[PDB]
Formats: sequence, C-alpha cells, structure tokens
Amino acid sequence: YINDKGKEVLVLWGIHHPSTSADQQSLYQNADTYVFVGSSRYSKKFKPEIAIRP
Amino acid sequence: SFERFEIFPKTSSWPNHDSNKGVTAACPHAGAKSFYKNLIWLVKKGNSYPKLSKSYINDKGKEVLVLWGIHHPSTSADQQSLYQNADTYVFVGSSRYSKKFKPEIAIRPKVRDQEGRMNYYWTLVEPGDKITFEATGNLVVPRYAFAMERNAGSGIIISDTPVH
Amino acid sequence: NTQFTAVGKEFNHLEKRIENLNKKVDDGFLDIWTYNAELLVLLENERTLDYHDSNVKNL
Repeated sequence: YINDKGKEVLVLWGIHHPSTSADQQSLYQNADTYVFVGSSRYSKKFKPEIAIRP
Repeated sequence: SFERFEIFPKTSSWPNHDSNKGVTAACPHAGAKSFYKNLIWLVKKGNSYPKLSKSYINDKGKEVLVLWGIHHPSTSADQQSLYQNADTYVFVGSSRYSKKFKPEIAIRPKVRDQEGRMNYYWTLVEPGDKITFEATGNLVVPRYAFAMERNAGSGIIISDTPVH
Repeated sequence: NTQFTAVGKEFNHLEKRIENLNKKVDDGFLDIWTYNAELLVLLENERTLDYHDSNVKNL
C-alpha cells in the first residue's frame, strides 16, 4: 500500500502464534512460515512461535 | 512479605533428566564445582534428553517470583555432551508472559574460564496463574521460587556503613 | 511538605539519556531549594530585626 492521503496513516496488524503444529497446518498448511512487514523506516521479519500457553 | 519455597523439587519432578551433574567451576563452593541453590542445570539422563514439560499453578496467596536461565554453550561439541539434541529450544509460557528461547552456540571471550554464557530471566506469576516450562535442552530450571507482597516503593543503599 | 520519597535510580551503560534526565531533575530541585532556602532566611532575618526595632520604637 502507498500512502497518498494527505496526512499520515496508522496501520495495525497481527501475528498469530498457534497452540500446536496440528493447527498451524489446519490454518495455513505450511508448517514453517514467516511474515514480513516492510516500509521506508519500519522493517521486521516475524516467525510464529508454536507452543501451548495457559 | 517474602517466603521462599521449592516448586520443582530436586528429587520428584525431574525423572528423565540428570538433576545433579549440573555443576561448573565458575561457581565453586568448598573449592569444588557447584552451582546456584535456586536453579538446577538440567542435563541429559543417559544419551537422552526428552521434551520436558513442567507446569506450576500459583496457589499461594501473594504473587510468586520465578527465575530461570537459558544456557548458551561454547560449541556444538558440548551442546551434545549436555543435551544430545543439537537444535533445541526452551519455552516459558504464562497468562501474561510467553517467550520462545533458542540457544546461540558460539565462543565468547573466556570469562571465569567460560566460553559459553547463561542468560537469566524472571517473571511474576500472579495468584491463580499457571506457568508452563518446556524444553529440549539448554534450560536451567527453578528449584526455589519466592512468594511476596511488594509495597514496591523504595530503594537500594550501596554503602560501607554499619547496620544498627 | 514531605512525601515518602526514595531518590535514587540505577541504570546501565545503555540507558544513559534517562540517567541524565534523572540527573537534571535532581540538580534542578537542588538549585531551587538552595535558592529559596537562602533568600528565605535572608529576607526573614531582615524582617525580624526590623520587627524588634519597630517594637522598641513603639515603646
């Protein structure tokens, strides 16, 4: 997305960490995945941490 | 208030790993390799280190302060000596906390004759909260924790002045 | 006034900007109290010796 709007644009997103390998595949098939948000200033590669939390 | 108790007891709760080969010279006592009293350097039973998966619920009235470590070995040579599996991870989890650790294997300038390193973490499980541990090596688990009420409003004096 | 305060903070080799913010908050308060502690006693000492003067002259 290019920001053409006059002002600055606030963008939110999420990174989903699944309980188990069982549903990592139910949800996205690939077991090893990554997300990469990029931008002129920002820039981070995320990798989902698969484990069972309370 | 501050009562220190033993959650993961050096006997019962560690069936499938070595509970007392976890000892280094960096931390000598009696002029003989030892370790911390509150942590416990879990190493491989025989030629094995299964997935360990210990949980604790905080039933104590107050909040409980839990510490643990993550061990980063000098080389692949001893990553295997200690935990057999070469690729490992630790995962502390909790209602609020939650982090997956992965051991960084490299040779850092000898300190206290040590080319490996150990990172220590803490976290306050509040009453009613659970907290999961889970590992495939490289975890230094708690032996003792600390239940406590903080008026968390004060400071530290660093002085050679007497206490009266 | 007098709140329970525990001046004093620890930072590490990598939170030096904060440590300097904390430094100036302190120096800031020092320069303030020192100045008022001084002019206060000064001006109050002034007035007190006039009170006494004013007092005999009334007698």
